[PDB]
Amino acid sequence: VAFGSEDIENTLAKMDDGQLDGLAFGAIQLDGDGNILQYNAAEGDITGRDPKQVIGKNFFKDVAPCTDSPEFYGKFKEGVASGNLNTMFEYTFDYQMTPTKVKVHMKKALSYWVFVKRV
Ligand SMILES: *C(=O)/C=C/c1ccc(O)cc1
Repeated sequence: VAFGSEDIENTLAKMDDGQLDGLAFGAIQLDGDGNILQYNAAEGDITGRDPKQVIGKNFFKDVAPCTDSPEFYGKFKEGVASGNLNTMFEYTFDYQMTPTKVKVHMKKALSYWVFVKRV
């Protein structure tokens, strides 16, 4: 599955942990409050977070404070509310990691996905 695929949520709906860990891009699944449900190996490779220990933490409050902004969190919340989350933008991740430019794709699951790749 490619980053930004039109039907990416269909493909990932079928996937187990190892399968998610085999993706070419970082993949995070959040509930509507931003708590982390899933977090793959590729994401940990970008961020330095241990995927096994971030599960259950709040993405916006505790893991990724730099994403607590209108440009990221605000877009998440709008898409949770509208029921149509499917949005793509550039961002920089810089909390407890080397500042790293990424592309982000947020999309509602068949739970909400946050997909990340380096740029
Ligand atoms: C800004 O603080 C971003 C941090 C971050 C982004 C994504 C991750 O998976 C974890 C940390």
